[PDB]
Amino acid sequence: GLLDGKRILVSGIITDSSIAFHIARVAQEQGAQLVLTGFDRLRLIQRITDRLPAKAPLLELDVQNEEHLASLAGRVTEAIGAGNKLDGVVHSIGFMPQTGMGINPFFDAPYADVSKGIHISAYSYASMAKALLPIMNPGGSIVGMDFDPSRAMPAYNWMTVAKSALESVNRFVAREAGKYGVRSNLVAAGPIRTLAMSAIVGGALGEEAGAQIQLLEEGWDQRAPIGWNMKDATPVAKTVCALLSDWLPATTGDIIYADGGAHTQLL
Amino acid sequence: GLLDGKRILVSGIITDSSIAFHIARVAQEQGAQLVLTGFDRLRLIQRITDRLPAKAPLLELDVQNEEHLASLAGRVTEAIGAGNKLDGVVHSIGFMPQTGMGINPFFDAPYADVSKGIHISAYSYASMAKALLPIMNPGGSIVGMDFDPSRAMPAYNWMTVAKSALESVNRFVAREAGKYGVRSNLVAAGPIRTLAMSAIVGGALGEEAGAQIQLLEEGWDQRAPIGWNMKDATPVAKTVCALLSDWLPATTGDIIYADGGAHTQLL
Amino acid sequence: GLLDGKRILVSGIITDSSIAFHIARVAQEQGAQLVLTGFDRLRLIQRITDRLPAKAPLLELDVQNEEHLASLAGRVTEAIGAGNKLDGVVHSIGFMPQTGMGINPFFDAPYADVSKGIHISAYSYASMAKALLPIMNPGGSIVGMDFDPSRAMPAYNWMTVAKSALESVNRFVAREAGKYGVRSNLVAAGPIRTLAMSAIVGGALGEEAGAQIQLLEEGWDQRAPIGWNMKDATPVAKTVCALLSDWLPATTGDIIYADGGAHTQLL
Amino acid sequence: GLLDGKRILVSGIITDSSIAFHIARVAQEQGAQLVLTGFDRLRLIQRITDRLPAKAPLLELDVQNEEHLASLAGRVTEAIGAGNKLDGVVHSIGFMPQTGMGINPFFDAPYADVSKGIHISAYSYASMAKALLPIMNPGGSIVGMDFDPSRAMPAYNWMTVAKSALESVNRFVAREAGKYGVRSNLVAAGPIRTLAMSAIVGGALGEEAGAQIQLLEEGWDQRAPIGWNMKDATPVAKTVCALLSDWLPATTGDIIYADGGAHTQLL
Ligand SMILES: NC(=O)C1=CN([C@@H]2O[C@H](COP(=O)(O)OP(=O)(O)OC[C@H]3O[C@@H](n4cnc5c(N)ncnc54)[C@H](O)[C@@H]3O)[C@@H](O)[C@H]2O)C=CC1
Ligand SMILES: NC(=O)C1=CN([C@@H]2O[C@H](COP(=O)(O)OP(=O)(O)OC[C@H]3O[C@@H](n4cnc5c(N)ncnc54)[C@H](O)[C@@H]3O)[C@@H](O)[C@H]2O)C=CC1
Ligand SMILES: NC(=O)C1=CN([C@@H]2O[C@H](COP(=O)(O)OP(=O)(O)OC[C@H]3O[C@@H](n4cnc5c(N)ncnc54)[C@H](O)[C@@H]3O)[C@@H](O)[C@H]2O)C=CC1
Ligand SMILES: NC(=O)C1=CN([C@@H]2O[C@H](COP(=O)(O)OP(=O)(O)OC[C@H]3O[C@@H](n4cnc5c(N)ncnc54)[C@H](O)[C@@H]3O)[C@@H](O)[C@H]2O)C=CC1
Repeated sequence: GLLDGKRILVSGIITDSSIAFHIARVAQEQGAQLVLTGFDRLRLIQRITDRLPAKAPLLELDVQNEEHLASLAGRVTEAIGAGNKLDGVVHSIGFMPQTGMGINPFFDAPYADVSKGIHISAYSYASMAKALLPIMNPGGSIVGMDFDPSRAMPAYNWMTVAKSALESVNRFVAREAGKYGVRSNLVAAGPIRTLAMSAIVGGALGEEAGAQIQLLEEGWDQRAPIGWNMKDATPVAKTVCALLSDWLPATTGDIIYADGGAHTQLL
Repeated sequence: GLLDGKRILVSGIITDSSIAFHIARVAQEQGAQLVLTGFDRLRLIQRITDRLPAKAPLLELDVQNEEHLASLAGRVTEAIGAGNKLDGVVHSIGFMPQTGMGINPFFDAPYADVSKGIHISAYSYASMAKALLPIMNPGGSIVGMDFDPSRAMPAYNWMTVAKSALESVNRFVAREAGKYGVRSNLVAAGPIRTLAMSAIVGGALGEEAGAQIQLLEEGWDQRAPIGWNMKDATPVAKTVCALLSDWLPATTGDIIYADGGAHTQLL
Repeated sequence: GLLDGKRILVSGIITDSSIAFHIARVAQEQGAQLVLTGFDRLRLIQRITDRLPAKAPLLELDVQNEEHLASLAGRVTEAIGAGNKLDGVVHSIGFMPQTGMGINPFFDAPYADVSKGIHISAYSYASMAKALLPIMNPGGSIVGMDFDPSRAMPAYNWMTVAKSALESVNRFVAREAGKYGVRSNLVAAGPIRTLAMSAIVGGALGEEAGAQIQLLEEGWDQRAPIGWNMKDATPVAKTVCALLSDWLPATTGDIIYADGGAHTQLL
Repeated sequence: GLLDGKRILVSGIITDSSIAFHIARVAQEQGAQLVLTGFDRLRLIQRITDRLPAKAPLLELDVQNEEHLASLAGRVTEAIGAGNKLDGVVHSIGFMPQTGMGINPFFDAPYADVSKGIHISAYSYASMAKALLPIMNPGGSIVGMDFDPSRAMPAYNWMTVAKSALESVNRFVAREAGKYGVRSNLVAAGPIRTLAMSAIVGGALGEEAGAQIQLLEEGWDQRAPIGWNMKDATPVAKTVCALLSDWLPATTGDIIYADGGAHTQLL
């Protein structure tokens, strides 16, 4: 298995359509031993993760909670056993208040909302690395989830800004992680029909936002030389596993695009 | 003159070595009528700006102050006269708390500090555009100051992250500004020996941070095919004026590099 | 005038819808004294350039002709007067054989064709700089015309490759030009309905190629936050003049996007 | 094994310090069945490849030889057996005449030399894909070797231009390869001390070129958050294997940086 014997923390499972659910599933299929972290609805997440091919301890982690972070590494050490360290960390956490997205005018997002979004979506990549690098093995890998923010787009608004911040954070995290013999990288995924995405497409953030995202999705598959299946998170999970593996050992502070190649094509 | 008859708001003068001081001076040399905005030390800024080739009304603008922003356009209209609108807006505002920079470990910057930095340095580009676009003429130009954050670097830490955010914000601001027939662009300047920069070089944020920035500056001039004079903000002021002019009329959501060409060269 | 007193060589006029025709016209409107170079059909080009606001000596330059290049600087010196040097050079030259474009399969372009295309479209940027830098003044500016090749696109095929090469060449030209106190930059223009473009849209390189380019043009204006008018080369001519001016004095080895901001927007 | 059962053509072995030698070795260690191609010195290459963990048919391929390419797929089919197709293709071919590199002035490289360099180094990526895609399986992977040309650098001169062309070609190859369910990607490696590199460092292309490359190598390891060992091609071979695998299944027309993360860091 690709991740045989590796111990890997996977954050960001909330439903069985979470990208992190698929990351966790593929990692397990590939021999990894997981510790999961979950935000807020731990009973729900436990029930969801019961469906993973293997049992995995689930730890509460609200990335905005200083104490959760301060206790994180001890709790993980408790879960994987004293003397054992993590080989991988998957950050699959993102949030932006509604005012920072969709048809709420870009200018109308109050900074408190944007800040909370950037906190959860960007800064927490650094928070997590800070918490976990002390308990990571040399040759370890931190992976976060990105959505290519190099160009502006409708609807994603301040979440795109948050991702721009995240990409910058990742480069700094790589500098820190390198001290530990650890890589830090993002996977920039194509659009995936998670519950939230489906809700946006269905107009939850305004009809025009829904229409634009639908157009975005369609254009993505069109541009993607190998196509893009927004209903299938597996290619993205595999890519995350690729980075968690020993097979990209010279790649760090970097972004791997698991988007069907859409970003390399204009039309 | 390049900016003859144009009315332009210039934020960010704090000392006579502020990049915005030079932007204001060059703009005036080029025929622009200025409104200045200043943060906090208005008496100081007035005295500094007395040295500009022309008188310019100075308005208080704390970009974190909602009321300042809410009143901004009325105050500007008051200053330039009812029925007159702005042709240009220069955002030359940046701040990051000390914990977000220098030898304070990257991981040790508390999010409240980072957030304040991103507020002033990134989000305020959107705040300013929100406040001023209603009083900007078609063919207008918003320009913000950038420091190329595409690669991580020592010492600049969360300010680089803030600039990554700013670049993303600028692309969204362009979408909004385009509705007004207004361009929005950043000038990514090479390093300029402002007071703060000199202080960092002198070790104000730690000796190693100072040493790294010094190396950064030296490498910049070396890489720059036309050299880079960190003691001369004029080439950057001119570039900002170029964007404020009618001479880059098809450029928006974009970044103009006024850095000696350093970013185009590896070594 | 923006280019008052500057002496500027403008290559690439072939018809009155040549981007270089508009560059030459705007430069003249802005006070520049021009020397034109023309390829092959000098009688035609003379007649076309008779329409420029001012007379300009026209010199033959086949960029693939070593002797033309070897004699170029002497001929220019002859035209502008001994003791006078150029302040600006505009490279607005591009060609790719039909096999390298349109619906001719990408794989089917014979290398001899591609090579000729890269010769005229990329290498000649270096050839021209080699020929002219000895007769350029400090503070001079070389500008070439680019079409953003960072992402692949239908129909443009090997011309996109040629532009990728050109952008790389420009960065090297900047290193050389910097020795002379000369900047070297590209303007990446949006699509302009030159005769050739109109012919491609009309199906000259295959119906599907025509259909794709039409879609490309439509998407460009849609994405452009300030719109894009493919029938108007003036915004691009102005941008070239901006780079020929003293107003981007710290920009070199670089690309200025005169494309309505289209490249900064995904959708 | 990562590449278990996959049939993969590996071009570009010339010595046991060829990056392709290490790609071939790692691929074999990972279960791949190889067909090798070799240029010119087939007796030498056979003797070199005798050292690979497994036997592999060696086929002559001069990428500038139309007949070699025209016969290539039949010869490969002969070697792997009728009814069997390739799963992977590794392009590890590069050449630039001396005049296009080192201290030979950039402007002094005759186009015939540059063209030959671009032919072998860029166009041949398309030639190889053209030859081999008809005999590649869905889910296949074409990988070429890149050296990040996004910024100009000393000494590499027209080879950097060739790599810029190659990166553009790769994006087009992805469009074609996608029709076959095949990915096309580049690995941008850090500098590797191949024989040629060592010769350049030793001054084979001029002392200043040697000095600059040495500085380049040193800076690379310094910038690389996880360091860079130019004497070790394994991390790059592994990265190529990662792309040949099923583990980056949504990545195409893309560049994977196996450079220690050096390109993500300024200083
Ligand atoms: N769905 C899509 O189209 C794409 C999503 N992404 C990114 O993938 C990552 C995963 O999101 P998805 O799986 O799409 O959605 P999701 O909603 O399944 O996952 C987001 C996760 O973030 C967690 N989260 C929110 N606030 C948190 C906090 N304070 N502390 C800890 N965790 C918190 C949520 O509990 C949830 O598990 C995010 O970074 C997202 O931006 C990237 C590209 C595309
Ligand atoms: N000095 C350098 O090397 C470079 C600086 N820059 C950027 O140029 C811009 C101008 O900075 P400099 O002239 O270098 O330094 P500066 O310190 O002269 O200017 C920064 C300005 O930001 C203003 N500011 C801070 N907080 C504010 C708030 N809450 N509201 C309104 N204004 C506030 C300050 O009053 C000051 O006028 C900044 O965006 C900076 O990041 C960009 C590239 C290089
Ligand atoms: N039309 C468009 O949509 C865009 C064009 N460009 C570029 O702008 C530049 C100008 O082209 P356009 O004005 O569009 O077309 P054009 O056909 O008016 O100009 C191309 C010029 O290249 C010259 N040329 C061709 N072979 C030559 C040789 N061996 N020696 C000297 N000159 C030679 C032609 O004589 C012609 O004057 C080209 O680099 C083109 O790629 C860039 C972006 C968009
Ligand atoms: N050594 C380095 O620092 C780096 C090299 N690369 C690239 O890696 C690839 C492999 O080169 P290296 O292993 O470094 O050197 P190498 O000299 O071992 O390999 C180059 C190969 O190109 C082949 N070649 C040359 N002309 C050919 C033709 N007409 N037909 C077929 N093959 C031909 C040579 O026979 C040789 O096998 C090249 O694309 C090179 O640019 C990329 C990054 C760094």
